[PDB]
Amino acid sequence: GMQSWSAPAIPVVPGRGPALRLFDSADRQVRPVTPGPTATMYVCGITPYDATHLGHAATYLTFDLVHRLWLDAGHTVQYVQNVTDVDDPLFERAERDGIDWRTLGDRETQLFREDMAALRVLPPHDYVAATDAIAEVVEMVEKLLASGAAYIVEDAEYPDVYFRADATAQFGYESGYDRDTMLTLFAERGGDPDRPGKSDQLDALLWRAERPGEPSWPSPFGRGRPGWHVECSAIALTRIGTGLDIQGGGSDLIFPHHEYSAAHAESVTGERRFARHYVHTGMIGWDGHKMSKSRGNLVLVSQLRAQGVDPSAIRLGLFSGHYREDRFWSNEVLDEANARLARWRSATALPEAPDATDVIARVRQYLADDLDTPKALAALDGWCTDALSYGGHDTESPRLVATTVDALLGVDL
Ligand SMILES: N[C@@H](CS)C(=O)NS(=O)(=O)c1cccc(-c2cccs2)c1
Ligand SMILES: [Ca+2]
Ligand SMILES: [Zn+2]
Repeated sequence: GMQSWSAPAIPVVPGRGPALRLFDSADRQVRPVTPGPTATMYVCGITPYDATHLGHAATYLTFDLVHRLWLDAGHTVQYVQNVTDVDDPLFERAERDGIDWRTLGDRETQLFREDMAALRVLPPHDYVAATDAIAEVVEMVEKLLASGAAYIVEDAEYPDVYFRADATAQFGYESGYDRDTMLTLFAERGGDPDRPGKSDQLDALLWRAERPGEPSWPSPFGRGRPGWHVECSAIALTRIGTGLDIQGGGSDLIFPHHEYSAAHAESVTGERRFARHYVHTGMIGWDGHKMSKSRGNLVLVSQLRAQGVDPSAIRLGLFSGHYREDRFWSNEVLDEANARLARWRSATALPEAPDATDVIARVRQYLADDLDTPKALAALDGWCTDALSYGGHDTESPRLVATTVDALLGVDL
């Protein structure tokens, strides 16, 4: 659909380690990721404003690990990401910034492209803009109208189409929150608990009808725009199908977003489980709020690259913590990545070093354990201390360690 970014080289490392075990946010426990021969991943993409902040980075870098660890095990991978190129935050940024919303999003998607290519994240295989996915969303919203799972609000001028929360008996399994806590998040994450004519406070917009002053598209439900959640479950369903191994994104999406996407797809395919694994991750600004230009807490990787930070240092930086930990960027973390990058690059430049077959198996093992990069970086800190301090005799373990750090981690040594 849309052009993504370019793929870095992917060396193949001989051998295999343990199969991936990931934490599933839904079941609140670590279960094995058992994929098919074609392994499938959908990660919620960007809303094209605020370039690539470290929250975006931390997120797509984490699924890079899954992407890469899957490839090393021998799986072929179908990775679909999306762009929310029409969205209410986007319009608010456009109107404040005195710039057109489409011109904004196109330039911001371009900035994301370059930051991902700079960070050596493997591209998705289908890159789908939300505006390029109206037909799929209409075709879906038709099917939930037919099953009564959706309805049209009693508003002839603004005939919004809404999704019944109880359209599905298992609604709430992924998020796990009670109704009181679900309500108060809905209002803080771009939803309408006060919209008149609604059957349930927690029903989610499926098709927002034409408002004056707003872009829109024709449909059997009137003219207007799609809703957020149905966008992603539509693209996910049509490009992959009922057997989705991983659904991932930033942490805010545990609810509403991912809860409702699953609810939509399950209500139309009859499936009980939309995704075998729900995976969430994220960075926060210095203030404990999500990063945004509005808050004055935005750090762009573009600004770090300008500050002269190696893109690999950004990887080691963010990987120094576990992905379900409370990651925070700082000059402290930047220096540990810079020292760690220096230390690793000198060991891999040695003429001969001790055998590495072991430390490769320890790294393959730590990553398969819910992506345990803290313990995987330390095993490499140790193979480096032994090599620099004491030396070895494999004239091949330098290059082998370099190229396995590249394949599995994306770090360029
Ligand atoms: N377009 C939607 C998804 S359909 C969206 O959420 N877009 S986004 O640009 O807000 C975004 C994307 C990826 C990660 C994060 C964050 C992770 C942790 C903190 S923020 C934020
Ligand atoms: Ca659950
Ligand atoms: Zn999404």
